[PDB]
Amino acid sequence: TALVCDNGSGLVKAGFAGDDAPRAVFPSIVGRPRHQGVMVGMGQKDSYVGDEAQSKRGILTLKYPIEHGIITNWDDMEKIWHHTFYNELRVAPEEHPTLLTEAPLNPKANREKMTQIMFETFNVPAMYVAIQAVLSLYASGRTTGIVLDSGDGVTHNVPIYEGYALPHAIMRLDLAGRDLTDYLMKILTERGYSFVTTAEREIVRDIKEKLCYVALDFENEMATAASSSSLEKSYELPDGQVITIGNERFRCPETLFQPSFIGMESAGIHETTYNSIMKCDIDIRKDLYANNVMSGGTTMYPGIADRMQKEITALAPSTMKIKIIAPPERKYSVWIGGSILASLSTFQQMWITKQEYDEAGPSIVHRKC
Amino acid sequence: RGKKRSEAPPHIFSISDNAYQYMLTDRENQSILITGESGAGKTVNTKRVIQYFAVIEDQIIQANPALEAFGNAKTVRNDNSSRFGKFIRIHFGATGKLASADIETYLLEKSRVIFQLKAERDYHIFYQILSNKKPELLDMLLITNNPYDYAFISQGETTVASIDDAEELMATDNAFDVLGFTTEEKNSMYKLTGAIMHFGNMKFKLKQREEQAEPDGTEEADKSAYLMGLNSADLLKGLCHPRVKVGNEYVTKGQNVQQVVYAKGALAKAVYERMFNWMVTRINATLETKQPRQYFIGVLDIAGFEIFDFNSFEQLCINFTNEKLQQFFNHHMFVLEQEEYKKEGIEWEFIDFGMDLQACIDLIEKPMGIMSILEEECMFPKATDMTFKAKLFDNHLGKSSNFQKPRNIKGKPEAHFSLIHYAGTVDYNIIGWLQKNKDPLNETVVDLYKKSSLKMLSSLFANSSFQTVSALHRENLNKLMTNLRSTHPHFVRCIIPNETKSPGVIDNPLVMHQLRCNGVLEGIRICRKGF
Amino acid sequence: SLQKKLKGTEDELDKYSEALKDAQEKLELAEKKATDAEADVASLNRRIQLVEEELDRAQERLATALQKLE
Amino acid sequence: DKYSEALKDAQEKLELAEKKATDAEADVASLNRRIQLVEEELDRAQERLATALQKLE
Ligand SMILES: Nc1ncnc2c1ncn2[C@@H]1O[C@H](COP(=O)(O)OP(=O)(O)O)[C@@H](O)[C@H]1O
Ligand SMILES: [Mg+2]
Repeated sequence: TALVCDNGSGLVKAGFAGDDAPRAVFPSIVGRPRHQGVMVGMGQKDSYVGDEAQSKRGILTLKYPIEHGIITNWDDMEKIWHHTFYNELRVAPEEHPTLLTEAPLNPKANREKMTQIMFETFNVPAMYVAIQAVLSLYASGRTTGIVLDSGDGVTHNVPIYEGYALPHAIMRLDLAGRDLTDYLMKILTERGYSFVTTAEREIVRDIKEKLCYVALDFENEMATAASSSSLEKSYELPDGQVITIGNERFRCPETLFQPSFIGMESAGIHETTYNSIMKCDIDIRKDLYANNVMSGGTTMYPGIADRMQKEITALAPSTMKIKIIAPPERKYSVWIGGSILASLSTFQQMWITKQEYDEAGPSIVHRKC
Repeated sequence: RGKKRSEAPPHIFSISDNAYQYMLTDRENQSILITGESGAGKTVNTKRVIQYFAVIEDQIIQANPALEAFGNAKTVRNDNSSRFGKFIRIHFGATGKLASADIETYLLEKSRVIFQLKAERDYHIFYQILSNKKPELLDMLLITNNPYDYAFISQGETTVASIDDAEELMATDNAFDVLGFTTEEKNSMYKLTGAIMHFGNMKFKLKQREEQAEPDGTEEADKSAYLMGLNSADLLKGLCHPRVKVGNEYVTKGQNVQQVVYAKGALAKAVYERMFNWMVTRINATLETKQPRQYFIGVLDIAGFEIFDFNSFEQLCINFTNEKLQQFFNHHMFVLEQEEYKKEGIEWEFIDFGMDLQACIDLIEKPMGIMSILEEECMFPKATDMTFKAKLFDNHLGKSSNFQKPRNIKGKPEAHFSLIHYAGTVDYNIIGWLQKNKDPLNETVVDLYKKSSLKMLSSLFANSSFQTVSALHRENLNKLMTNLRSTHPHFVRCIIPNETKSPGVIDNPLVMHQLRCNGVLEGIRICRKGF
Repeated sequence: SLQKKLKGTEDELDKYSEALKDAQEKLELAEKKATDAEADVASLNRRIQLVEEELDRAQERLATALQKLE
Repeated sequence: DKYSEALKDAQEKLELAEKKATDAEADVASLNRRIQLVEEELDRAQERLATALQKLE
């Protein structure tokens, strides 16, 4: 029973090998107080982590140490590691092999130093970082297809056929989950509300969590909700106010399907995944279209499966069956697959024991994965 | 009353009484090792041996007629064998007058419920309930009285002219009553046993443009639901969308038809097994005691060594269980002879007689051996039968000196891989193994089970890497050997003369096979090669 | 008498507060079922329309193929 | 008096939301019955056009 702990920027999720459900999951916020201490004897904590920190955002500043699949400001991410191991999952690492997760190709130096930091101080027995998509594939029991996890920090595609991780068509994209929230900030300024600070900026992803459904034929649905007041929806902040969101409701997620709104000049996800399809052989396209699997988070938006099916079948020749696999086990499929992989006995020989690292130097992760 | 083992004519009442004497001296538990099953003609031996031991009470047997019905299973060869292990212990205090005897079953064959072999037949109880005799209980149980209607039963032959419970249903019902059962629990047992059949009618369809499974055949699901009381709609729903927790338990969802067909069978198997063990608890209840009983001499009955045609997973499991006890025997006799020869110390040949078996124990169990490969293979995506054997050949051929391949097994269907045990080279074909061991213990239905009749909640309230029969089995066998690790052994065997049942006269074809299988020849091998 | 009158009106306010809280939670559950049902009917309406348009296209493909086959 | 009006308003809004839920669930229950029938007719048409195109070739 080793361990499995996701790295992804949004929600550091911790659990045990084999178990079908992460034992503890919490947002990866790291907080610091932004005002002087006034009631002597508080015994203030000098930093806060996770849902404890999220509890009292009122006097807190929020640093996400994980942006775009790059681990920045390593001090706080180490703090998150420390809080995870001891408080959430509650075992010393000294007696548990550990496995982490990592987006396709983020930088070179990232793993090459992260293995060191988590392998020298925490003194873990053994570790092996596994690229996200291949793990996602295992999680669904399909050993052939294209993965689109789009974990909040980064979105990417891989072609995987008959269990081969065909590298060169890996098509990464930085259309992250958080940036939908950030754009929603700018679109919500227009209806007259304002969300300047950081705490409210955290709230808005919550308000995004429920009220963002992507709709087919964006033009017609847009003019539809413009003409009729049918879908005018309401919601309340933990303030007392109630906020009325109009067509922003379905103008949020469509930044995914076209980035012209956010500005980035890189085609929407459907065109990228079709691209990565068309950058393989003329025989692998027979099956690839059939096993398309969503994964990660940021795809729990209702409808996105169907809209995706429409766009692809329009793009691909209308002689293939594009039936896409979108189980509702999403947002965790990363972790399920990770646990299953840690459960494979043949997998035991793979990862790196302390001896190899000590006698070989840090590069062992890249050299042996 | 003395004559330890080589001072009296050969006789086992002697050795059992010597065990009594050991109890008097060492004050420590003893274990009776009965080889062979009722299929070996044994049943009439410990039924007398136990009374013998009690001499220096009749409630012990009364359990047998009923517990047989859920435990006797007719096989391909040597039919009508109780395939479940029932370790049986009789407690003595420091005094020596019998205070009580509690009974605990070990390593029940949990996979016999579904995917039985076509040639063989299921548990006797199923066909007991089948026969129209006592049709009022069938009226309670809503069964149509036709074996081939249902999926689980239709695998069986259900026509065994040698022995059917048609008469035996009266005796089993009578015992099952007079063992102190209220009528409510009495007919509830029938209710659960029937429902375990009754799932077999469940039928599912593949959802459009999607993956999960919708329920088909509402009426049989509803009859089941009434039979266990719980609502049909929520049951089918908990089938189509099980709940999996998170850091806060949102109602997570996901299934596939194949997974569902596997899982419902898993649930049936688990509920039946736990039902059986609870009946064991009730048998303890009607036999309860309150005297100071602490020192017991235990008789355990185990399935015999199995070698015959067309042997799947089940045979591998049973054989492994049977031979581990021989590992225990070899180590034990080695210990005693070790100290004895030590008193005459000159030089020992080769310590730890147990190595002879360890050489194959590692192959069956030790990580990434054989049993581990099935555990890994069910987990791995797209379980396909042939890939299993491909992996085995890749991993343990030549690398393992006990994993080889047979050739042209004359008339019996082609086995794939073979092992060289001491008792007999074994041949298996691994068809259906991936199906056999996959069994996901769905939670949501388990939690749904609490709001029904007293039995099912009572059974399933008391009590994860997707437990599969292999792991549960290994753990339980380790439990058993632990209980024997904390005891001392002695050995009682049984011999069958012939199928024609002619007493007094030998018939060589059979006895040679049983003697070789039983491992008495292996003990003679140990003595022969050694001091 | 004034204390007795106050205590009876306070108990009436607590009873109305309990009833209001119960009504507010059932209002919230009715609203949640309504928004989920509205979303699911709108999503399924898009899917059935897509399948119906593909059926019309499949009928046109069949009709031209049979004409050319003849 | 304010809580008396609020209780009557809350029960009114409950029935309006539950009526809206009932209408949407009743319509989607009929739509769930229809969608598989139209998909089966599509699968029949797809099988027919595929064999007609093959026979044409
Ligand atoms: N109700 C919701 N609907 C849609 N998306 C959501 C909802 N709740 C959270 N999310 C998104 O899921 C994201 C988490 O995805 P991510 O962190 O990339 O994967 P992981 O958590 O496995 O690392 C959050 O950033 C958030 O934007
Ligand atoms: Mg995350």
